[PDB]
Amino acid sequence: RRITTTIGLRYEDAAKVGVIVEAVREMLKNHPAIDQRQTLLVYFNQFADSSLNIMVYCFTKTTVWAEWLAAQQDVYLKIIDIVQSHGADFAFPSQTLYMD
Amino acid sequence: MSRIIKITIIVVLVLLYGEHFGMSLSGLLTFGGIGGLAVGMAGKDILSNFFSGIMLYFDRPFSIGDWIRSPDRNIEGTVAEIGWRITKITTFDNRPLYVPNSLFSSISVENPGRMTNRRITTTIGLRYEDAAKVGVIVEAVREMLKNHPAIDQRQTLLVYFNQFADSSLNIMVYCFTKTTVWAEWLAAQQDVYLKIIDIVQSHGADFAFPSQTLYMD
Repeated sequence: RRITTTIGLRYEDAAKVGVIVEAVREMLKNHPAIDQRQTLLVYFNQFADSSLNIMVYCFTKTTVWAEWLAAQQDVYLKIIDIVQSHGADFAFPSQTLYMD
Repeated sequence: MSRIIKITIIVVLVLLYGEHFGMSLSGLLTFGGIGGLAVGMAGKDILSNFFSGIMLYFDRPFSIGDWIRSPDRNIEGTVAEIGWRITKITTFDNRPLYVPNSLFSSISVENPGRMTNRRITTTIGLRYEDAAKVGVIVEAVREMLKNHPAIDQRQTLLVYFNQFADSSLNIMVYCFTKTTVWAEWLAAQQDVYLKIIDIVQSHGADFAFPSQTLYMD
């Protein structure tokens, strides 16, 4: 079963992307539920409208629905902790407003 | 199934030997013609799949292990098996997909597994107030792309300001890498993007968010 997601950081977090990517990759290489013989990619690869996007792309050992969902939830929570511990944050849709 | 074969063989034998104890040639011709017309129109797709399987056996654009694609249908994945009726392809979420062979006789097939380079394309959107810097920024970016060891200098390399967007001035970036490996290409792209961010921010410009002008009552 495949786990794919996108981490959208703020444009003001551009100085942390590198280390954050490394951290996430390291976590995915130590998680017991992740199949280490399959594709495992964590890279900054997109300039979005409001965020810098980091792709996460991995596989789980199990094929059961509930176990895969639980592993995905655990990975997502760990990703949130990693992002917030480095001083970055997730980006909302953003706009620049010019007033009369 | 045995009964079906029984009835089919009885019909075929009656049609073939229907003269020694048989009857009207017009009637037998009409009966057999109706039956054969129905059978031929009904069995067209299976026979088409097998004919395309023979064609693939003799002239095949791909091989086992090739990543293939199509702009007409969804057949993306890596070829795992080529059969006489269907082709088995492993998708990128590790699922088997069974493509009927006749599709390969009517759609365009792309073979990314035989690519020579990986392409890096992106757009740098600067603020409209940065219009006085675009020029130098473009030059800077181009210079970096001509000194990066991961970039193929014998391929297309374009960096130009080419679009008035709604909220930004757009600069196209279009180049190729030497490697065709997935992870190495992604790492090179990440390095190039970080260098682009540094170049843009060191010249006093910035990336543009979607912008609006608001008039209040």
